[PDB]
Amino acid sequence: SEPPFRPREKLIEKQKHFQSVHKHTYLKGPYDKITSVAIPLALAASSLYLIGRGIYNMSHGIGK
Amino acid sequence: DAPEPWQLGFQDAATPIMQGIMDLHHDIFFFLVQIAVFVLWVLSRALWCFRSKISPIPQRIVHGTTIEILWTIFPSIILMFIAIPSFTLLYSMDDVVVDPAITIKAIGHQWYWSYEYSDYNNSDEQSLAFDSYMVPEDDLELGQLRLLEVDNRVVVPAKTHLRVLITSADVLHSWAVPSLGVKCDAVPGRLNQISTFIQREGVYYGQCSEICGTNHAFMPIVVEAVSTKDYGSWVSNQI
Amino acid sequence: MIESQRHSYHLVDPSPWPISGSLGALATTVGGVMYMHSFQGGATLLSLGLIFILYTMFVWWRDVLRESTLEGHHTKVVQLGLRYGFILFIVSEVMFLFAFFWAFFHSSLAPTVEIGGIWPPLGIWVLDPWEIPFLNTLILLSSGAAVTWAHHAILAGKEKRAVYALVATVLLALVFTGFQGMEYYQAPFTISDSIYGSTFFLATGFHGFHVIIGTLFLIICGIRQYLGHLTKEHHVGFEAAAWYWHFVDVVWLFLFVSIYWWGGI
Amino acid sequence: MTNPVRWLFSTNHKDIGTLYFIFGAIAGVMGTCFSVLIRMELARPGDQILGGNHQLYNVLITAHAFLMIFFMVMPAMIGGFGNWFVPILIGAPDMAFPRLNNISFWLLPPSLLLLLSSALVEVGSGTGWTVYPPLSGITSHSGGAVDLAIFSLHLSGVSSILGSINFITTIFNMRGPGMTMHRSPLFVWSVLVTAFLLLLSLPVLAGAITMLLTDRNFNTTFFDPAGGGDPILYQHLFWFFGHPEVYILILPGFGIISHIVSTFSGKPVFGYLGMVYAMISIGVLGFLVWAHHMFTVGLDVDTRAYFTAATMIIAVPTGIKIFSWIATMWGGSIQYKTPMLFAVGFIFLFTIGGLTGIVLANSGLDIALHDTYYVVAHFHYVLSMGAVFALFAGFYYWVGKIFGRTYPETLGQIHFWITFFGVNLTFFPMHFLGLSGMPRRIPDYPDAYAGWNALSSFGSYISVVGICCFFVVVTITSTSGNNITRANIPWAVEQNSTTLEWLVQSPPAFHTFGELPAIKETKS
Amino acid sequence: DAYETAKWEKITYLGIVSCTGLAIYNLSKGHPHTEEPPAYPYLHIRNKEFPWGPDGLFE
Amino acid sequence: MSTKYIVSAILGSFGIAWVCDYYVSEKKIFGGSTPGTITNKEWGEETDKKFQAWPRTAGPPVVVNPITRQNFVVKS
Amino acid sequence: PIATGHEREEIQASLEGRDILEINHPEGPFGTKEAPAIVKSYFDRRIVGCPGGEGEDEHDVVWFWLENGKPHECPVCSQYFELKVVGPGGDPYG
Amino acid sequence: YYIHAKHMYNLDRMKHRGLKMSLAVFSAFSIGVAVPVYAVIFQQKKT
Ligand code: HEA
Ligand code: HEA
Ligand SMILES: [Cu+2]
Ligand SMILES: [Mg+2]
Ligand SMILES: [Zn+2]
Repeated sequence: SEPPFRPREKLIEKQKHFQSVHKHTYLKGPYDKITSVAIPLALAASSLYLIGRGIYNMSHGIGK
Repeated sequence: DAPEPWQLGFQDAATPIMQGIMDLHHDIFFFLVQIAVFVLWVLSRALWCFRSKISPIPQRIVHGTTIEILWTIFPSIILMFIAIPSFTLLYSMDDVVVDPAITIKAIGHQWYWSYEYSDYNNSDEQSLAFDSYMVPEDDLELGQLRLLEVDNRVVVPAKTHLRVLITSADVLHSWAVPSLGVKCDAVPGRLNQISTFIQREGVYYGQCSEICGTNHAFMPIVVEAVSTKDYGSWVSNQI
Repeated sequence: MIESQRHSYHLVDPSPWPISGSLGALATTVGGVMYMHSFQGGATLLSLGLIFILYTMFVWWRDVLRESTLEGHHTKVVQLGLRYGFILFIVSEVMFLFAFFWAFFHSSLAPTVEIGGIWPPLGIWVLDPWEIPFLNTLILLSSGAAVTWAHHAILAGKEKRAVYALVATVLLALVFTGFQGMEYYQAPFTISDSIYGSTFFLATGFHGFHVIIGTLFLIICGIRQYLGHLTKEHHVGFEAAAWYWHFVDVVWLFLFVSIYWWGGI
Repeated sequence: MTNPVRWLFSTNHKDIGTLYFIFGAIAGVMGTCFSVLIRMELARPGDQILGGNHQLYNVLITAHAFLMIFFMVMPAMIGGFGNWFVPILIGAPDMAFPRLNNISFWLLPPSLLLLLSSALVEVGSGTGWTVYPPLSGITSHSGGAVDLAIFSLHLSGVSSILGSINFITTIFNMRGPGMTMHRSPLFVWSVLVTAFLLLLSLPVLAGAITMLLTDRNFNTTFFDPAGGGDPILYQHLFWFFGHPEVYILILPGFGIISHIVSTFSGKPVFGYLGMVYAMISIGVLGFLVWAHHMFTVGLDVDTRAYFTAATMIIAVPTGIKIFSWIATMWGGSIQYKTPMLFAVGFIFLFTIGGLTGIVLANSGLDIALHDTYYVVAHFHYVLSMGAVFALFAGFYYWVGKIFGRTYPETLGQIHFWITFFGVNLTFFPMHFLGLSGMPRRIPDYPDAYAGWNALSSFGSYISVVGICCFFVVVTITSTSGNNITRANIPWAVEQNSTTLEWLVQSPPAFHTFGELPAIKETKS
Repeated sequence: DAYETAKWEKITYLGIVSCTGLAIYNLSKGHPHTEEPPAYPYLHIRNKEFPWGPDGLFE
Repeated sequence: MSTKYIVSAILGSFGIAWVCDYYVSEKKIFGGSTPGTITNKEWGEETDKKFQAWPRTAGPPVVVNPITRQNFVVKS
Repeated sequence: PIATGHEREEIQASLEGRDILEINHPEGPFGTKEAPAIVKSYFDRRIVGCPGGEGEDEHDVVWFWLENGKPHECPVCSQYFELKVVGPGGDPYG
Repeated sequence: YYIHAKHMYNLDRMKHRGLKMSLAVFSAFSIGVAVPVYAVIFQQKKT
């Protein structure tokens, strides 16, 4: 019987931190602010623009 | 033999296969019109005699016995009765006891057919090969049909056996003449065998039944059944 | 709290990862077509969509881990439901690889006239089914034994040797994918060869892709077990990993037997 | 911003059901526009509105088939009615695995965009509904349209797999207390069985079309004749998907019809165990026959005999189901509202379609009738009549519930009669032409067949009138200034209901359950 | 309880030892290819040229 | 109650379908063509007289649809 | 081990020996002659389903929206259903 | 927000609801019968 390489109280501190905020699940933490409002957002914007341009070019038969 | 305006049911038969097909469909339709009329009658009498103004009390029965087994069993014997003839037709149509007398390859090219009665040549290169093109709109005489008339039709001796080897060269196709009751698929790799035996003279029309590329339905098939002497004269003249 | 909610099931909170993942899938598919046929935006669009799917999947699993480990929303019943769902997913994958095996068999029982009516086609130098493929089977067998060792590490209360067993299994899976890569490079026949080469390479490639994803699943479970996220009573991630790896090993066993033994005979 | 969160983000199985319904309506209208274009082209012999370009006609038939067989019935039976009325009816809180629910629904619209862009690229996909290999090969198309369509099928298939896993785990795990498996209603049961079929069969289609894709682009030889690999392999795989595919479009219809008959006959479903076992057996025997769609390709005699027998045996249980429904109307106190109208029409027209199917199931008869409009009549009655009429019946029966308002009755009956007359006029001459012998999927016909195709073309416009009436009904429902009552409808006013979903509220609040139901479960 | 862990530990160690031996066996093989087969019709087909056309992937 | 309304609406629907058909396939408000085989109005005539005796490539003219039309030659 | 929130409450109950929702299975003898056939509810009014049955007979299922002030008898098998709140009796949605 | 509402929709509240729903259904029909026609129009606009 051995705890796995962590004190396991860092996890308890993290549990306190997560249960001690008043937001949705995906916005908890300071990491998730940056992550889940900037990376997917800009990434989806670029994806949408490239998808539109690609459909346009394929339909019109231009830019082979 | 040819399609008719405002027609009900099958065309005319020129093959024992087509006689079998007509008989099997008529037996099936007899059984199934019995089924359909009985079901409609029971549904109608159930809806009408209990129409909220005669029986306003639900009468509350939910478990049924000795009637569920009855409508489980009786459709079974119905199916047995309507599967007795189908199996007999299959296992009396498969057998070819007699040797075929000729051999007519029907290679299904892309938007036009081809044929080779190759069994008349002393060499290796094949004689008596031609192409079966649809006649365009303006190339018709005053009588023929539209998009169903062919240049240089298939010629076949009547009252003698056949063996047509359907196959393709570009894409999927199907050799399909309904009056003879012949439909099979030409797959670019295989060589399907159809044994048929016409019973009377005259011309029979049919079309492609598979999606070829763009001129689908403009890829028709015409088979003439003519007397053996005339068939011999025609082949000797074509060689 | 449950006493006010009055039921132990799970009620999740909104997250845009469904829609984001769907947009990533559309990106991947249009990029795939635009790279399959030569076009200007093809490669970049395909790569962008693929990394979009990877990113949304990452944040999705991160969200599930966050909920279930720190918030503690998983109760016994949803714990069971996760096992149900993953068994169903494995059944779906079984049917997929069944379809591929049917393709192979329908192409190899009665070989057509156009490959000589014989199998394997003349001029395709079949791999000896005993030099590399046997070693791959032995490697996956040892990997399965190591996964079982990891499971009995977690169960027996010995939560330290679990990481040792998991890292041993990851090493064996990496050795397997390396030897599969060596086999692909040293192949005496390519994909564009006859139906034999074609079905061989398609089936083996999808099996290797499943090996990659199972290996990365095992890596995730190893990191979690090192960090302490798993306990003797409550662990589903590891059970999913073990079942998936056993699936991959069984598929490899069928693949080895049929293709490598029979096809070479 | 709160509304976009609540729609694009929320899990909320009810809201996903609403989104599924809206998508189903849009896809249905698109499919009907394609059908009307097809009918306009086929109205008279010669080039009618296409003015040539039979390739565009083949593209139209393909797009119509995909749109209505994948984006109209499935997003309405499974996503539409399934998502809503599985957890409400079974007595459970929000569905299991809500995020899978959301991802499946939001996967669907990109699949729609792929399908339309496939119909729009360089020339088009003129390969029919069932993409066959050699025509969809790179020698004969060389466009990319088939690639886009194949990816559309991939996205739709993945979404349906996710939904099926959702429903299976929910039924097996997320039931209420005391509710044994044999107390879940038949809608739940049909959704379970159809979800099993969708989970088992659909991956085979994904494998087959992946193989077709790598045959086209990455230059394999799976379906190239030179090198083995006959197209028969693809026929086998696609139809091993195809028949389980068609016993999925109708099973939720069966469930909804059972519920409607039960609630209109004042009595529950006669022979409950018979219904359950018959439906399970239909599900099982939907797999053991898959080549009854390719009798005329060159299989040996014994396979044809076996598939004949298998189709007859799959015919029996549907007979048990229909006779059970007829029995559970012998009680009394019927009341002819529009849901009952549509259920009755379903039973009648599905009977006609099924009998035609039996005629088609034999071998020799299929030799004579393969790929002729006899088959088109068969599956248009079966699929269109059955699925769409069950859909309309469910829609009325439960727009009593979703929005909280209620449709006007005279317009409901007018719509039923218009649609019934139109769509039953426009598909019986298909039987007659198929007997005459015209091949399927042709833009022009010989002059002989021009007699009926003028009459059938007269049937599409009536159905268009019916659909426009239906949308007038939907708008007048969503703006009806008179809420749910007892004079209007007697269903939701029940203080005692056979099905759990009628005694809750006008719409469910947000969690559908302040507290879960119970079961007395006597014999202490 | 722990006997099972010990037993699977032992057999996994046996497995990796045998596998490492077999890897040593398989390696150090030269692998000389035989001559290319005659160009049968069904070999090296190009229905549609690859995006990286001239030679297949992994070559 | 409403049978008046239902029947009236059904007849109106038939009227509207007829009007749309007449505009879209008899006068073609959307461009199109008509075959030369139907506008000649004498083509069916010869088609029937040819079912009496259909021309052939090798052999004398021969009949078609002998059963369903009851048309055929006698002792000779 | 490690747990907090819903799983913690579940495991605390399963360690203390109490069942969390044991009020959700009435499991009572059929009928009401001098003893009502009783249920339990955490709210004012609650859904209850009767399958009926001494042990041999049964009717399929009937859902009735049982309320506090008025006992309700099963429509088909005719047994009473008297409710007894074990929580704060309030309208289920407040 | 209306998670704690007596009705999930509460459709009555919005501003007269009539023009909004009428436009909604009409635009649904327009998107249903515009794209299928537009695909054919574009294909004839092509070669
Ligand atoms: C979902 C299945 C479905 C439906 C509903 C329909 C509907 C119709 N179909 Fe379709 N059809 C197919 C599936 C379907 N079809 C398939 C699979 C093929 C094969 C293609 C091929 O062989 O390659 C085909 C082919 C096909 C052809 C042959 C094409 C060819 O031979 O070239 C024709 C010919 O006219 C045709 C006509 C019609 C007509 C007139 C309707 C009319 O019934 C129009 C429908 C009318 C309705 C009443 C339904 C609309 C309902 C709504 C929009 C309301 C929705 C409500 C909500 C969701 C709330 N169909
Ligand atoms: C929509 C779902 C659906 C349903 C329910 C059915 C029902 C049946 N179908 Fe159908 N079928 C399709 C979907 C469906 N089909 C499609 C999409 C096609 C076209 C595919 C293509 O484009 O190629 C097709 C075409 C098709 C074909 C021909 C394919 C080809 O050659 O072109 C065949 C033949 O084997 C067939 C068989 C059957 C059989 C035996 C039934 C039976 O299950 C019917 C059972 C119903 C009953 C028979 C009615 C109720 C029974 C009674 C009231 C009891 C009394 C009856 C007896 C005495 C048993 N179907
Ligand atoms: Cu089928
Ligand atoms: Mg066919
Ligand atoms: Zn009771």
